[PDB]
Amino acid sequence: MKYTGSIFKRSRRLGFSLLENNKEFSKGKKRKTIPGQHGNRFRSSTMSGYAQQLQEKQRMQYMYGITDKQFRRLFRLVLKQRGNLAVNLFRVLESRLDNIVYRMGFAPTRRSARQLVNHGHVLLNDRTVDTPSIILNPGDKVRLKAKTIKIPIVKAASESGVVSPFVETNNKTFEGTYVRFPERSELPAGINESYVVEWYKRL
Amino acid sequence: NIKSNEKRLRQNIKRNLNNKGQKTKLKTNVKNFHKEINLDNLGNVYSQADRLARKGIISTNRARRLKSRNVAVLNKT
Amino acid sequence: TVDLINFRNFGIMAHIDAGKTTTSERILFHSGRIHKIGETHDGESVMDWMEQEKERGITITSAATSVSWKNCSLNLIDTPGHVDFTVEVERSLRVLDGAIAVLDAQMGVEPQTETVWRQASRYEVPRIIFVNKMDKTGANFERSVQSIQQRLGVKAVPIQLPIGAENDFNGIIDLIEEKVYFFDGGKEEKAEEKPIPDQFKDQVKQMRAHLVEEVANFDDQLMADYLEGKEISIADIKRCIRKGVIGCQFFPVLCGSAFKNKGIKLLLDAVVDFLPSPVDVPQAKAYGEDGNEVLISASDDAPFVGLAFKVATDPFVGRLTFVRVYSGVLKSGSYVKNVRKNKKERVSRLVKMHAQNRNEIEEIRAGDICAIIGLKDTTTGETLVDDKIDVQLEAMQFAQPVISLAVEPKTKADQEKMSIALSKLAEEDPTFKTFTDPETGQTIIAGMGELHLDILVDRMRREFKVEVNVGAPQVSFRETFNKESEVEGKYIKQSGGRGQYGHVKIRFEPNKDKGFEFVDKIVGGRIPREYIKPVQAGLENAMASGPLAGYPMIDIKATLFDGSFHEVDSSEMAFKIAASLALKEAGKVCSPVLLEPIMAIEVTVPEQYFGDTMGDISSRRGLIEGTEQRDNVQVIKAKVPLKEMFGYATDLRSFSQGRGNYVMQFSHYAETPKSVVNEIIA
Amino acid sequence: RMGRVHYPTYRIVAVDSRVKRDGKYIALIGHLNPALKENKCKIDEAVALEWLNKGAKPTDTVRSLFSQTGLWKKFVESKK
RNA sequence: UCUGAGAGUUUGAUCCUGGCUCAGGAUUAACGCUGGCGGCAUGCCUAAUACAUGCAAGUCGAUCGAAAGUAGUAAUACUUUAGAGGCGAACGGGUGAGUAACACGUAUCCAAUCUACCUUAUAAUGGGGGAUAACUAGUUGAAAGACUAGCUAAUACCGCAUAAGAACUUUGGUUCGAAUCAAAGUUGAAAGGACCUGCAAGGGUUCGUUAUUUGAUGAGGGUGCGCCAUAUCAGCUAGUUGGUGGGGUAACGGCCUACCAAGGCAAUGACGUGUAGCUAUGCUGAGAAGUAGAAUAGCCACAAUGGGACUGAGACACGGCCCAUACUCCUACGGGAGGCAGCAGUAGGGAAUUUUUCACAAUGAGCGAAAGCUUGAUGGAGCAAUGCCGCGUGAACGAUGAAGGUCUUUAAGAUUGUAAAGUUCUUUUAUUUGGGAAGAAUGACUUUAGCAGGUAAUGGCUAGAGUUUGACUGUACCAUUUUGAAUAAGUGACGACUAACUAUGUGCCAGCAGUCGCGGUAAUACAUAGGUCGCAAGCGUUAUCCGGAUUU
Repeated sequence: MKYTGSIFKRSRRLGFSLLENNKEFSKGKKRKTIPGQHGNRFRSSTMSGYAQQLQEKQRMQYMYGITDKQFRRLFRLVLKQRGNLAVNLFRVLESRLDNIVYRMGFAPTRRSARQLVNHGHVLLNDRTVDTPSIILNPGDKVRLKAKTIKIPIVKAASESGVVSPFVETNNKTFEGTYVRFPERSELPAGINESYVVEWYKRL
Repeated sequence: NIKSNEKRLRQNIKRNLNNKGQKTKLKTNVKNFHKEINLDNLGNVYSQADRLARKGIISTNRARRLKSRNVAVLNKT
Repeated sequence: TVDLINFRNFGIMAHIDAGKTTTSERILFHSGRIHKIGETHDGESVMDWMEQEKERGITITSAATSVSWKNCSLNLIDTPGHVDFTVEVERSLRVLDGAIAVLDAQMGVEPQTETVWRQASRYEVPRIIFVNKMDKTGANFERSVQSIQQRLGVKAVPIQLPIGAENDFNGIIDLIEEKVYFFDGGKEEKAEEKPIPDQFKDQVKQMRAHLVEEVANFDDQLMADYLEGKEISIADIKRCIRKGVIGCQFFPVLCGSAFKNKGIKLLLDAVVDFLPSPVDVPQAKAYGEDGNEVLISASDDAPFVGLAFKVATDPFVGRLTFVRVYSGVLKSGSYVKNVRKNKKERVSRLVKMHAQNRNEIEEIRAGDICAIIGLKDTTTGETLVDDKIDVQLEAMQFAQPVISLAVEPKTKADQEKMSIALSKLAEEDPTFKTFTDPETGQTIIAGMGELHLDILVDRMRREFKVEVNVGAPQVSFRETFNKESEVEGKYIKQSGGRGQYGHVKIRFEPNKDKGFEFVDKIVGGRIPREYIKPVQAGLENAMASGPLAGYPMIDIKATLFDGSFHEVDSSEMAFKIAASLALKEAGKVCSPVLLEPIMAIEVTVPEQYFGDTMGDISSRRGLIEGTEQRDNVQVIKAKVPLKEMFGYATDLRSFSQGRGNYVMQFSHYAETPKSVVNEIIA
Repeated sequence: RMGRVHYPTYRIVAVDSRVKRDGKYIALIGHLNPALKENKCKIDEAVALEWLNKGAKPTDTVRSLFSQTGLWKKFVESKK
C-alpha cells in the first residue's frame, strides 16, 4: 500500500530497516519481536517455506513501497526485455521514480518520495509527472521544479542527502542525474530475487 | 425514415406499363416469326430487338441467345 | 410572446351524484372548440356509449384540458374522480387561478360539497357559486342560499335569477344585464338577451339595489354613485366582484343547469370576466428555500419555478410528471435543478396531457399546467428550475391514512404484484400507506374511504392487472392464564449423540404485574448451578408461544424447586426439552384466556348525528354512557374493540352521511369477552 | 479519424464506395495520423496511379498533400 | 533463448490401482460488503416477443412545365414546390431463428457469366411526332380520396435518318468443346442545361447524352480438399439417373418442358436424428491442442411470416410493393393503415448490463456545375468500481508502548503503539482566478499570377491572400492561480493443506468446511471481543475453460 500506516509495526514483525537504524529507533523499544496477542515471548504456530518466501518478498516491497497491481505490471514489463533478468528486476525496482528521488537525497523516505512526486514537486523531461511508476535510464536529468525549493525540509535534506556512486547530484541546486546502472552488492542482501521469481504462481 | 419512397414507385408504375407494352409488341413479332420464317421478318426482328434491348428490358446476352435461336432456324430456309 | 390576461387556468369542482362528471364533461363539450379536444364534432361523428361511474371517472380524471372563449382560454383540471377527496382538491386549488364550484341540489345535505368549499375558503381561493340540479324537484335558488347561510353563514351575494320552479325553470335572468333567453336546447349554444318584462324588471332593479350596494363598500366610485344614485358602469361592478372574490368579502351566486345544459355561454362570459387571471391577481406566493422560508410572489417573469403535483405511470414511456408552472418558461431538453434531491434532472420532453389525448409542446409559459417525460428521480414535493431562480416549497395541507385494512394475499405472486402495484400507486397517490404485518402477514393498506379504496383496487386491477379478493383484519388477542399445580416435566429419549434424561419441577405463575422472575432454591444439592441457566433460557424462549393460537404467554414467573439427572448421560439439552414439554402441558391444563387492546374513539359530531352515534355504537355492543363538549363541538368517548372498528369506519361514515371524524389510539389491554373466546376451541 | 477515443488515426487505404470504412478494402495506400498536420503521412505513390487510372476516385482529404508532392502534375502527363 | 511446480485424502501399520479435491488465468458474469478519481475499454450471454415518439437518407430549380411570394406601373429576375423527370432506394445498420452446407477459406476453371455509373479511348451529341403528371372544374366525403373532362413542358415518352465501332449471318484465313482476320447481309445513337464569343450565323468552355474502346470493380456459377455429435440411424432418391429437341438464366446446367431409356448414391454411411450463422479469431496451456467465437473484420442467410412481381447495373428490398396467414390500431363502422432483428426507450422475462444522449465539428456515403443539402452511419457526451492502468485518504520528527481497550487474565508487562498527543512541512485532488488548445484549417468558395488545347473569350491546373466550418470546450493543458492535512478505506481468512491466533461462551446444539474434518462440557477448529496476516476502492462467492486434467 502507498500508505502503510504504522510501518514500524511491520519493522518489529519483519526486522528489515531502511537506512541503518531509523526503522528500529527504540521509540517505545527497539525490538524484532512479533506484536499482537499471539505471543511476545514465543513465535507463531504456523510455519512454512512459502511463508519465509513471502516474508522476504513483503520485506523488500515494504522497503520499496510497491503496490501489488503495480508490482505485477512491473513484473510483466520486466518479462518483456531479455538478458539476465534476475538482477535486472532489482535494478529496475531501484530505478523507480520514487526510488531514484530517494537515491538523490531529495526525500528521507519513499513514503515521503511519493508525497513529493504527487504534489507537483517532481518534474522530468519538462513533462509534469504525478505517477512514480517511471523507470529511470542512464544519463537522465532529474529536477525539483524549483517552485517548491523554498521548503526548509528539502533544503536540509539536499545538502546531507543519500549519495550513491551510480548517480550524481548537486546538494545545493536540487538537480541530479541518473548516470549508470547500480550493482547488486552495494544494495542490501537480506532478500532473495529467486524467492519472488519462483513465488510467481500467477503466471 | 425514407423521404422519397412513393416517388420512384409512381414514377416507375407508368414505365412498367410501357415496358409491358413493348414486351408484348415484341412477343407478337416473335409469334409471327414462329408462324412464318423469312428474311424480312428477321430484319424487323433485328430492328425491334435493337430498339428494346437498348432499354433495360432485354439484356444483351439474352438478345444474343434469342437471335442465335432465330438465325439457326432461318438458315435452313 | 402571448397575452396573459387572456391566459387563465380554472377548474370545475362538484360533488359526485351532483353532476360532477356530467357538469365537467358537458362544459368541456360546449367550450371545446380547439383542435386538441374538439369534442363537439368528434362526438357528433361517432355513436354514443356509456361507462360505469368508476370507469367513466377513470376516463375523466384529467390534468390539463384546454377550452376557448371569446378572448380567454381555460385550462380545466379534473383530479377528483372520487366521491370527494382532500389531496386532489388541495393540489388543484394550489395549482389553479380561479374555480367554478357547483353545489349539490338533488340532495339537500350536500355531504361532500362542503369539503371543497372549506378547502377553498381556508386558502382564500376565488370561486363562484353555481347550481346545476335546478332541473329536478326539491331545489330552489332561495332555498339553497337560505340553507347555506343557515348552515355555514358564508355571506354570499345572489346574482342570477331563475324563471319558474324546479320543473318550471326554463329561463335565466342576469342581474348585471338584462334577461337572457335561450334559443336552443342541448349544449346551450344559442342564447340571446331580451329586454326584461315588467313583472320581473323591477325585481332585478330591486336586486340591483342590493348587489351593487354589496359591492359599494370597498370602492370609492361605487359608493359615490350609489349615494348619488347614478348608474354605475357594469365594468366597475364586475371589477368589484373580482375584488371580492379575490378579497374574500362576499360570494356571487349563479343559477342554471348543466344536466339539461341551460345557461352555458353566459357562464363562459362570467368566468372570463370575474374570474381572476394570474396577472390580474398577486401571483403565486410561495416560501423560498433560503433557510427562512420567506413568502414571495412568482410575479410571472422570465425566471421559471414550479412544483410537481402529479406523477403517473404509463407504458412505453415510464413516468409522466404533471407539473404546474408558477413563473417563467421551461424548455424541452434542459437541465433542471432539484435542491432537495440536490441534483440536475435531465428533462427529455414536455407534453400537455388531456382527457383523451396528449400533445407534445416545446414551451410552457408561467401559470400553465403541463407534464414532463424525463426527470426519473424527482419525487413528491420537490422543486425544479431551469432558469436558476430561488426554488420554493408550498403544501398547505396533508392527510392521515388512518383507515386501515388487512387483506389476506391469495397467492405469493399475487402479493408480489400487489407490492409492485402499490409501490407505483404510492407514486400516483402517496397519502396511503402499505405494509406487510409481522403480526398476521396480511397486506396492510391504509387509506381514507370506501370509494377511495374501491377505486384503488380498481386501478391496481385495471392498469397493474392485480386481481385479488378481499381479506379480513384480525387482532392478535394475546394470551394469559391462571395458576398451575407446580409443573411436572419429564424428558427421556436416546438421542443427541447420547441418551437424554431429565426430570424438572418448577412453579410457573402468570401475573400481569411482574414478568419473568427466576428463583433458585437448591440447598441439598439436587441440581448443579450448570443447569440453572439452561432451564432459565428454555423457559424464557418457550414463553413466546401459547396453546390457544400460539400467542405469547407473557408476565409469568418461574421458581425452580426440584430436578433430577442421570449418570454420565443426560447432557444439557435434556433439561431444556423437559422444560418445554412442562410449559406446553401447563399452558394446556390451565384453560388460558385472551386479551385484546380496547381503544378510545373520540367521535366528533355537533349533536347532528348523536342518536345515530348511539345506534352505531350499540350495533357493536358498544359503550354509550353520555356526552361531553370540546370548546366548539360535542365529542363522545367510546371504548371499542379493534377488530370491529374496520367495518365501523364505514358504518359511522354511512349513518352520519360523511359528517363525522374520530381518532383511534391504544387505550388499554382488556381480557377478551367469551363472545370472542368461543371461537378458539377446536 | 478512427481508433482510440480522441486519438486520430486514418489509414490511407483503397476502399470502394460499397462497403463501410474499416471494413473491406482493396489495398493499403499508406497511413496518416490526423493528430498534428505537418505533412506527416506514409505513402507509396505507386499504386495511387493505378487507382487514378481505373476510376473509383480516392478520398478528398488528401488533395492538398498530392498537390504539394506534385502528384497531380505527374499524373496529367499520362493524359498528354 | 526455448518444452512441464505440486499437495491432501481408505488400512491396526505399510506399498499399489484408483477416484474426489485444491493451489493459475479470462469473464456481453451477477451479486454481497460497501464505495475517490480519471485515461482506457467494456457493457441483454437472457422473449428472430410486440412496439406509441423522433431520429433512423435522402438529393437535384444552371433537368422541366406550373403557381404562390419577393422586387419591379408593367415587361421581367429570383426563393419554394403541388409535380414531372434524374439519382440515391439492393447501400447502410442490426439480428443469428432457420440453415452441418460449396456457409467458409482453399487452388481455382469460368472453350458458360453481368457490372449503369467512374476510368483509357474510339465515334458523336441529327431530324420528327404525340403526350400526362401539375393545374382547374364536378360527384362524393372528416380526410381518405378515386372517378369524369380540358389544358400543358422537358435532358420525360414512341417513330425516322446516318452511323466510325458493335451483334447477327455466308464465303475466305485460325486454337488445343473456341477464337483471331478479309469482304459482304440485316439492324439499331443522344438532348439538351448553362457559360463565353460571334451583328446575326455559328463557333468555342463545362456537364450530360449515345454507341464503342480500355479496363477496374464486385457479384454469380463449377470444382480439389477439409470443415459438429450421431449404428440405441442399412437401405434410400424419384427430374430421381443417362441421353435427345425446344425454351429459360448475366451465364453452363433435370434449370424447365416434351420424348426415349433405367438408374444414382451408400458399408470410407446414404438417409434420419439433436445442435450450430462459417471463417479469421478470443481465452487457457509449454506446446500439440482444448474451449469459445463479448468488443473487430470478411463472407453468407432473413428482413411479422408464406407465396409473387415491377423498377433499376444492382431485390423479390428493416423501414418499397401485390396477395394470403397471423398481429396492432384508427375509422363516419362504410373502409383501411402499420409492423424498430435501425438508435434509444418501453411491455414482459431474466439475477442482471447504462441515457426515450449532442453535433453532423471531423470522416464517409448519397445527391448536387456550384450556395451546399440528409446522415441514431460517423464522430462525441453521460451512466455502471465492470475490467486494465495510474492515483488521493498525507509526509519527516515525535516514548522506553501517552490515556483507555485486549491479552497477561497472577495485577510484573506487552499489544494496540511513532500509530497517539504534539512539532515541522505539503497541496495532485478538495478549493481561488484567468488564459486556453490540437483536432479543422483538411475541404470547398472568392479575389489573384501564369500554364496548356483554345481564342473573340469564357472556363479547369498549381503558388499564396482572404471567406469560413466545434456537440465537443466552460475541454486537455498551462499559469509563486487563493485557502487548506485539510476532501475520502473498506475488506477475505487466521485447525492442516495455505501468508494469520489469544481469551471466553457454546456442549455432536447453536454451527462451520475448496479437501480432510471439528462441536456430546479445555474446539489451534463453532460463535463472539481483540489482534493478526492478504488485498485494496476493492474485497470476496458461485457457473464458466484450460496447465493438475497423462483422470482416454
